[PDB]
Amino acid sequence: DMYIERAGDITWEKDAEVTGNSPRLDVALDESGDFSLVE
Amino acid sequence: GETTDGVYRVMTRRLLGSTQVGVGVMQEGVFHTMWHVTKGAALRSGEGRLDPYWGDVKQDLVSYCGPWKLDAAWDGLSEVQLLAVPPGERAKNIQTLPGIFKTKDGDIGAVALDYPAGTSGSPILDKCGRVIGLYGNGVVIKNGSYVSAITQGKRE
Ligand SMILES: CC(C)Nc1nc2ccc(C(=O)Nc3c[nH]c(C(N)=O)c3)cc2[nH]1
Repeated sequence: DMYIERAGDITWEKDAEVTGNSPRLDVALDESGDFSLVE
Repeated sequence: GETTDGVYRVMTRRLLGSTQVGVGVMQEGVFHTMWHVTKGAALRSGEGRLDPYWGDVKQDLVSYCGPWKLDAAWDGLSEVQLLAVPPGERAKNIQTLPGIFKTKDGDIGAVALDYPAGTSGSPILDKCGRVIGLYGNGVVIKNGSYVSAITQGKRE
């Protein structure tokens, strides 16, 4: 059985940790909701 | 049950101890999560029951108690924040500039941040704090890291 538990407020935090890149990827989305790479 | 707006953990006691299978957003009395997290199953909030209302396996989204409420979209230019809620760890905001998922049916924003599958459902926010989508449905790239779509539903 599944249960929910509050974890926090939804707010933008000024001066948050900035990380991660911005790649442009060719993808396909199948009938089951799974993304795959088209290369 | 607790109906206050905010981010929530989705937990289960059907494995060893208490395990976090995902995350979700409570907004306007409606709970929003990714379909792969609950598989459309009913949820408990204290001594209350949340029944599914809308869902779609292809979009990988599900809403509880009412129709999908989140309609903000990534503007295609500005940085965004992943409000990550990892298993056994506190909620933490991570800023990034989204990449793109190019599909035959159009482009979608994507966040190149890698958190375990139990983080699925964590919201992605714009500068005014509006939810532009949920983290957790993506792909594994050449280097083995995860890149997730910014998945947003439709508000009727
Ligand atoms: C190891 C490294 C790459 N980390 C990594 N972070 C992940 C986050 C999510 C998932 C994940 O499995 N999503 C999903 C499951 N099912 C669906 C569906 N659409 O049915 C999406 C996998 C991850 N792996």
